[PDB]
Amino acid sequence: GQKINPHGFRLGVTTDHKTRWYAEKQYAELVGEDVKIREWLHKNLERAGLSSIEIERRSERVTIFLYAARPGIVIGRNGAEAERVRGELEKLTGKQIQLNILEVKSPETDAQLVAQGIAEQLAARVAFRRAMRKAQQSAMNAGALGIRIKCSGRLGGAEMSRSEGYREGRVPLHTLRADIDYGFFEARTTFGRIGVKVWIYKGDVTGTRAERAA
Amino acid sequence: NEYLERVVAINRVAKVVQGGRRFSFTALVVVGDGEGSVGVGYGKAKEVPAAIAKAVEEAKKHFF
Amino acid sequence: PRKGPAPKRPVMVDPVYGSPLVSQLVSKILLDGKKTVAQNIVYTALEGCRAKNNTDPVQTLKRALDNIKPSLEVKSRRVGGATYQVPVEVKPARQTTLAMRWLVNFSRERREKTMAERLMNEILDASNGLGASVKRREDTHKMAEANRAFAHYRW
Amino acid sequence: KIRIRLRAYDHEVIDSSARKIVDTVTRTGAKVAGPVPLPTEKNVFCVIRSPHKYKDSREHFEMRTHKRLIDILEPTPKTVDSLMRLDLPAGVDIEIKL
Amino acid sequence: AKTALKVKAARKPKFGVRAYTRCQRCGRPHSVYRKFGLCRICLREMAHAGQLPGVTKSSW
Amino acid sequence: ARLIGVDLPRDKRLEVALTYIYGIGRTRATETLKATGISGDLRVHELTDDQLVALRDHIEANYHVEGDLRREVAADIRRKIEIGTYQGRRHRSGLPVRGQRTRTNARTRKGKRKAVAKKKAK
Amino acid sequence: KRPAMIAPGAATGRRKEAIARVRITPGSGQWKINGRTLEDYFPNKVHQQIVTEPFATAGVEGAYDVIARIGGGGVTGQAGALRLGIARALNNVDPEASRPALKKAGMLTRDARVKERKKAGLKKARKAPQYSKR
Amino acid sequence: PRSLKKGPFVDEHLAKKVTAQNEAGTHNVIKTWSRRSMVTPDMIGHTIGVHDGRKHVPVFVTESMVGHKLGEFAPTRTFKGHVK
RNA sequence: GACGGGGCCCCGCACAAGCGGCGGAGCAUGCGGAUUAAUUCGAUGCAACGCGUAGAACCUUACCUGGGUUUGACAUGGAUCGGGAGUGCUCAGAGAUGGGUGUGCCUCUUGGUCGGUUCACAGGUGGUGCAUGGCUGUCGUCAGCUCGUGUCGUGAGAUGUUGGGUUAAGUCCCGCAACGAGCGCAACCCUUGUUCACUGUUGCCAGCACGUUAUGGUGGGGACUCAGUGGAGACCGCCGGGGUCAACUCGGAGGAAGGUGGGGAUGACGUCAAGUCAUCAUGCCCCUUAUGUCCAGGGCUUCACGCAUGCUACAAUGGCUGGUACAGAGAGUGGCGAGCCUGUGAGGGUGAGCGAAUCUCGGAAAGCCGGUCUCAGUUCGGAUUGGGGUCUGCAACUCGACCUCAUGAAGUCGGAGUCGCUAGUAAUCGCAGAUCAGCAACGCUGCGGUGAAUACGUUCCCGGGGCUUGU
Ligand SMILES: CON(C)Cc1ccc(O)c2c1C[C@H]1C[C@H]3[C@H](N(C)C)C(O)=C(C(N)=O)C(=O)[C@@]3(O)C(O)=C1C2=O
Ligand SMILES: [Mg+2]
Ligand SMILES: [Mg+2]
Ligand SMILES: [Mg+2]
Ligand SMILES: [Mg+2]
Ligand SMILES: [Mg+2]
Ligand SMILES: [Mg+2]
Ligand SMILES: [Mg+2]
Ligand SMILES: [Mg+2]
Ligand SMILES: [Mg+2]
Ligand SMILES: [Mg+2]
Ligand SMILES: [Mg+2]
Ligand SMILES: [Mg+2]
Ligand SMILES: [Zn+2]
Repeated sequence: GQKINPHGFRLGVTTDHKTRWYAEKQYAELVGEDVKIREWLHKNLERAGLSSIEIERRSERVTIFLYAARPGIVIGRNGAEAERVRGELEKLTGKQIQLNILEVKSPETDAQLVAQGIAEQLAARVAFRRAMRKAQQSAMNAGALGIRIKCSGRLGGAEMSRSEGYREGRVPLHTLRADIDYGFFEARTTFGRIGVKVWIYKGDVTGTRAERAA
Repeated sequence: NEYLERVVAINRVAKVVQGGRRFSFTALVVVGDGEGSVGVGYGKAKEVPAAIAKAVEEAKKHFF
Repeated sequence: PRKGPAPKRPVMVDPVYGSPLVSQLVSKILLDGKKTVAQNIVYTALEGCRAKNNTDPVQTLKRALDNIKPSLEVKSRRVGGATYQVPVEVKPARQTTLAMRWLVNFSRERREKTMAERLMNEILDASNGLGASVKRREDTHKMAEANRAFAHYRW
Repeated sequence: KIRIRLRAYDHEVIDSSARKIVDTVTRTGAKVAGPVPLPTEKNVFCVIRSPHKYKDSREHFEMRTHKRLIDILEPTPKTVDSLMRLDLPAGVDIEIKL
Repeated sequence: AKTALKVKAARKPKFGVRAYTRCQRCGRPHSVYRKFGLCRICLREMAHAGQLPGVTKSSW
Repeated sequence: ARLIGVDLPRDKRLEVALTYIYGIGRTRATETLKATGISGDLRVHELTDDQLVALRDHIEANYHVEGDLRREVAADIRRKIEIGTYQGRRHRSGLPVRGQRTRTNARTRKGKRKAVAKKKAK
Repeated sequence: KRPAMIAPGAATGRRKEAIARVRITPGSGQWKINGRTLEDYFPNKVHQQIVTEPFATAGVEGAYDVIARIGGGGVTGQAGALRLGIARALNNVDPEASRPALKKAGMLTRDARVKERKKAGLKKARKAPQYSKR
Repeated sequence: PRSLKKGPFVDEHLAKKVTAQNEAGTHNVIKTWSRRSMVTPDMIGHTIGVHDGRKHVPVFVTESMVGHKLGEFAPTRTFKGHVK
């Protein structure tokens, strides 16, 4: 209701932009194609689980990094699904797409995949308290310094809306040098949708671009 | 398991604050061996399982 | 304020006449943030003063300020179900401020055409002992004397 | 002689690219004027924070364009080929004025 | 916005003066920036999420 | 009765005494003075009859002034009324004609506020 | 106690978004700011005192020339920047005989008072729109 | 108003209808939605039903109409007064 | 817990001390009401009302009248007949659309692309913000809100988190059945104030050489300024007093800056079923030859009225006029446009230069100086109204800005009441940008110029904080 997006707040300070290209007469159209690419990938690759889509451009050539928990779905069998998604990408944009798919080392520590899993459980009608506790426990088993999960909506299929949350460890949202990964997802239930937000305090980062990306 | 227990009663207690009411759960547990040692535990938490577990672990140290 | 007495900005001196009084006068005229206009008015008034009398314009301004300086003034008090007018002595800085404010306001209220020698006329009249500023000083002193019975409410 | 204009949004990558260019041309001889920083373009966007009826609370954003300039005093066609063939990060562009 | 309105805005508007912008992600017709398309809300959320290069919060 | 139908006020500069005439403004008076070759910074009470009548002749020859222009303006408004344009209808209604807003003030045409009683809340 | 030293020198002055390049040199004490003289560039005695008084509070007096290049700001800000520049020039020329009095007079200090920025929801830096309950 | 060097704007179908009416007899009512058009002498003495939003109100164009738009004579709002 | 016309202790432009306003006048703008075929919808004490609107003549547009359309204006998938689709010119029409006429797939024997007939289906700014997600206001930059374990009590619960001192701060210090931790405070970030190193164009010009007279125009220069990267710098760190002490506090030195240096970003647990189904998303309900959808015209701009936010004023600290200084921050290729010519001017015609530290917007205005007006409802004010125009646009009637000529309204400083502000602030002065063909922008977000008065103080008014007392 009154809290800033952690990623936007720390943008430029500790975290970095997901798109890296420069253009001053086409800026809008490149933004539009980027929006198309991201919407298409999110709508057609829910099963894989998307941490982030990172877009680069050099000269009429687009490069897409897809950070996914299980790239098995993206690659299909011997890269057949990768080739088909690349082909759909040329069909959508009209440019030369170089697509590479990367793992997430700790999916239980990346907040976006954590929200993915919690929303999936809520859609599959798992008790929200049990789901949140499982995600929290898994995050601290991995070794995050602080978890915070909040599920808002018609939790448990009720009529009134609730805002149930869990947290322990430390999550200093106000600290800019604090490396806080933020994820959000929406569980699509037979009763509207539940908003699941996850903050994960990875640790403290210095400068020079977080040690120039460590 | 090793020690047999019953949850006697659970209650939803609340604390009124400026925003509203801060609800909480209280748990009565009775844990015994079935052969002569028994104890009762009272548990306070925000959640039923946490209150029950706190009550059980508090009752363990009250076996007579 | 609650915290305590806020610091006062030091008063500068007039480059021409070398007196903080004229700087305070121009800063009191000082309408709309036009320092140059205000001190053009003030210098014109002081030069008119030295024209009409041989004495120094800064000295005649000082004499006017002493003739308009109030010694005590009454303030509202909320004791009981009726308001009182408690007389309070006036510190030198406060009374200089009051004299300057009254001088400027009554100069603005004078009937003559231009502000410069409306203020000049008011200054000369006050230095002599006449004018609306001196009348207001006398009236405030008179009302303080009338309400002098509440000098024991001072805190 | 031979202008190189570098423009990006991050001064770290600007500086790294300028250092790479100057060290390349130098590795190919060609003494070259130091990277001089041009004033940064500073675009500002103010946006109503809320989606509805809340105008007094707003959010401000900037798009800072950092620009650096390089002069290649020595013609050095070998450096010409090097500067046309090397690779630069995607965020920064290059403008070569012959 | 309505889909018919979005497609009508996308298509050439007979007369030149009759064209307008529309949020290219959102369809919103009000407060659309020429620099990068989008709109008020779309700009705010995408800048926060970091898909707009060079765009960061300003606190000068 | 100094000029055409108006008396120029004494002790006032000619350049504005001319503007005191209906149909004559600041620039019209300035032109008139430059055409007649008469200074504009001298008071009206020093005005010889020859230059006065030269000024009168120039004004009468070049400019619609006083009764003529007033009748022309009234005729224009009456023509709008009788043709029935939107502007004419607004003129008859005594309401702003040049697309001014009428919801809030329109006061210089609607006159003084004749406040009316309205519905009373509970 | 010593009447300082004459000696050439130079410095820079800044005040309220105005830059003052000052070069003080031995001479008669005349002025030339941006080519034009003092009485031309600072046409009125409103704020000639603020730029002349560094010499008055120093041992040297109006027998010591100065050349000023002034940019940015308004007339008063330029005056303040020029005053600070002259004060700094006298400082770094004679940092022992003029330093104590020159600093005590509050002149080897640059006031950071700059126009505060406008803020959203407010008419000016601090002025607020007229509150209207009901 | 419209620039003089661009000439008056007649909506190019009102013009053709009034010209046809002139050729075949100046006796008919010409129904149009062209409030946008400029009255011209060539249509003087005609009757034109100008749309006003919901009905084609007829105006008989006279000599003095010429310097006006067709829509000036077809009021779009009805007021009649507040209260009654 | 909350509240108290209970106490003690506190804090905030909350008063007080001040300065300038609003409420009166004209206009601009939003809204209520009324009106209307429609005056689309949302916002309603603070925290709705120059708010969604960072741009309503068409469009936008969601509304109204009327004219069209029905797998639909737009998606995705199966079949089925196909080769053009898609378009140029013409005709009819307000247009939608319909009729002409020209042009007419690339592979291949089975694709891209479209067609119908269907079939599935689409579409909805239709309902519900008390079904919701998201986002936001708000109390509130307020100093707080809690947890683990222990302990006390049958229990809710308490302790920590009370007390003494201090702080902007639950900031610390002392004691203490508490010992700890977390979210808030602070700091890390941006900007501004000092300085160093590095670099030197499109920036700068101290010393050197010419330049058309002239312009850092020129070779050149790292000095100065600036540009922008990386450092330094402030920490009650030093000195003295107070403070057992201890936190803190006072004074001083050094210093550009001293006790948080100024400003921004940042809004704890939660409250208001607060706003938003109309940005988007979505549960359920509703519409489906219509609540979809296309088009022209109209409306969102109405006007007996009421409120609100502003602008211009009521003049001489001013008006008019000639001359003459000093900015910052920004924008620009369907763009910014210099120069010259033309016009009273808006502008027009030519038209370099610049994708821009280069070129253009460009003039800064207030101010200073000379002249003039002389207290006049005016040489104040510029509303309204009449004439003649310019530009943008398919098109300025409803309903644009601007120029010019004429006209010259109320207004003499505004009732009860009410608002903002503690310093480069208020007050005023101009400038730029977003949206944008144009613009009703006086709005909004920024930018610099000039530049105050006052704060004894907490008694009173409003909001809030700690503890305690009563219910
Ligand atoms: C009417 O339906 N029943 C009776 C209850 C009701 C049911 C469903 C709703 O969705 C709302 C309401 C009550 C209204 C009251 C609104 C009102 N407001 C419009 C001025 C108001 O007085 C305040 C306020 N000052 O705080 C509110 O709370 C308010 O806005 C609000 O939330 C409301 C709702 O939407
Ligand atoms: Mg448009
Ligand atoms: Mg007060
Ligand atoms: Mg008023
Ligand atoms: Mg409405
Ligand atoms: Mg609705
Ligand atoms: Mg509600
Ligand atoms: Mg709500
Ligand atoms: Mg509502
Ligand atoms: Mg903070
Ligand atoms: Mg809906
Ligand atoms: Mg409206
Ligand atoms: Mg303050
Ligand atoms: Zn949008």
